[PDB]
Amino acid sequence: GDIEMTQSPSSLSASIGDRLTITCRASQAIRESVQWYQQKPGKAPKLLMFSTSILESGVPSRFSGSGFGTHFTLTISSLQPEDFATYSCQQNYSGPFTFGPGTKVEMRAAATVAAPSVFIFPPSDEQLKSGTASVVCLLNNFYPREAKVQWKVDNALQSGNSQESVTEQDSKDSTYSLSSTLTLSKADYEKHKVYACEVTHQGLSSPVTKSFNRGE
Amino acid sequence: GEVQLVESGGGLVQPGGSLRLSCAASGFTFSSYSMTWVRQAPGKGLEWVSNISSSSNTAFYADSVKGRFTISRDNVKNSLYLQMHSLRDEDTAVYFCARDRNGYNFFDYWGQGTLVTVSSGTASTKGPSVFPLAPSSKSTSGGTAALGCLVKDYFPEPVTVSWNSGALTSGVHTFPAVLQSSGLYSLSSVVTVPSSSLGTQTYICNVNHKPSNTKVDKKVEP
Ligand SMILES: *[C@@H]1O[C@H](CO)[C@@H](O[C@@H]2O[C@H](CO)[C@@H](O[C@@H]3O[C@H](CO[C@H]4O[C@H](CO[C@H]5O[C@H](CO)[C@@H](O)[C@H](O)[C@@H]5O)[C@@H](O)[C@H](O)[C@@H]4O)[C@@H](O)[C@H](O)[C@@H]3O)[C@H](O)[C@H]2NC(C)=O)[C@H](O)[C@H]1NC(C)=O
Ligand SMILES: *[C@@H]1O[C@H](CO)[C@@H](O[C@@H]2O[C@H](CO)[C@@H](O[C@@H]3O[C@H](CO)[C@@H](O)[C@H](O)[C@@H]3O)[C@H](O)[C@H]2NC(C)=O)[C@H](O)[C@H]1NC(C)=O
Repeated sequence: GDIEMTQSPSSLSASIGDRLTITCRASQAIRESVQWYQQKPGKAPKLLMFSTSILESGVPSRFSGSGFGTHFTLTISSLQPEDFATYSCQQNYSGPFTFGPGTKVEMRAAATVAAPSVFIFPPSDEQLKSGTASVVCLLNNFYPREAKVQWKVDNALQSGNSQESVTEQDSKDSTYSLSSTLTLSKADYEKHKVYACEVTHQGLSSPVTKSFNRGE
Repeated sequence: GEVQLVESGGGLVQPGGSLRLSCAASGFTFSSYSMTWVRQAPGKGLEWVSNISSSSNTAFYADSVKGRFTISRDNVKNSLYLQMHSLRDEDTAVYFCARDRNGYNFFDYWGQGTLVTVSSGTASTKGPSVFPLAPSSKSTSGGTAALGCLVKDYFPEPVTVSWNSGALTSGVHTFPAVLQSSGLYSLSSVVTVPSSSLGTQTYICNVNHKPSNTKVDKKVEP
């Protein structure tokens, strides 16, 4: 008996300045009882539009909504950097007030190749005192996303002792950043001298190595 | 005052356990509005959980939580509450406090949410250690210097990081958490600043791990 809201597609890529069209379907007719929310990671959901077509106060006029019955549409006339986000519809018509699963609008970046700036951070003295050594390699503001980090300790390729994470794409220049951490026990850390982060990326003609010598 | 909703209380709970969430409202006359709790579980969309009338004279519940959850409000202290009992795996979610615009069951102001983690696994609540990532000759190029904080070995999620109490936002990258083989999370947050600035400016990373009541302000020096 509950009204199911569905959305298509579940994600899409689009370029800044383009017109964007995303749709929301109700499993039953609900007249104009549809809302749109914008969701960005870690941020409060934001009401954009209610009763299908009424802009919430302060929402830019490039946003508009249309539809009736079981088919509804959110339109952005000229996509802006702040518009990359997840959009969810919601019916207030009946019963359990249900939301669509959300459509994520992502960048179709036509962006220049940009090699990462590569930086390396030895363990802090406070961490070493606790018996562990984390070495951090930072790849800053690169495009495209594919980047390979290899850790080398006295030129021996490491495996299994590192983790990495990449940021969300930057909506203003399409770049990514990547943090890789190599973690050793302090005892193991002190058995070696050269700690190196070796980076492969389309923007580099050969791998770049960033290194330090322990305690120098 | 501007309209603000701030949820709190989320953290680790064992299946069958209990947890109470709170939502502090300000910037509007709280007692005039109906209020809702909405949640978002991993792999699911937003889900209406419960609502309460402005006078608290009526309260309704989603079928999945009825008889386990209780919504209530304090119209004098301007707070909304959600008491959860007999918690289940599928109650793991970010929980949002939201204001009903006109009583029409859609919501114009939301909080940023509080994360409830139901776990029968082995990891227990642990606050992070915060270590500096000091700027050096190995983290500078082209007149700019990278520095940061390593936020290691915490559970459950989440950690938030600001810089200089939120006054430093440009050039900040706070990375998504990674899951360690220990079952604990780690993350790092970095910022790029002028190399010329390092002698006069102070850079403090403000780390909040609310599930363990851990709050650390780490000054990062060259
Ligand atoms: C789901 O949500 C819809 C709203 O999206 C609910 O529908 C409303 O239901 C209420 C019932 O109480 C109706 O209230 C009646 O409104 C009469 C006046 O209607 C006219 O004015 C409205 C307000 O206009 C101002 O605000 C709008 C923005 O919303 C501006 O665009 C205008 O320019 C004005 O500034 C108009 O929206 C409306 O179309 C009319 O022109 C009033 O005289 C009555 O006494 C009564 O209060 C309300 O009209 C409905 N609104 C709509 C848009 O349909 C629905 O109930 C919700 N369902 C559930 C289950 O909650
Ligand atoms: C909080 O949650 C409850 C539960 O969904 C909401 O109650 C519902 O309110 C709507 C509108 O006020 C009711 O719709 C009406 O139903 C009758 C049929 O009895 C119909 O003839 C009317 O024209 C109208 O459609 C709905 O019945 C009611 N549901 C229940 C179970 O009582 C409530 O609106 C939510 N919000 C607030 C602010 O309380």
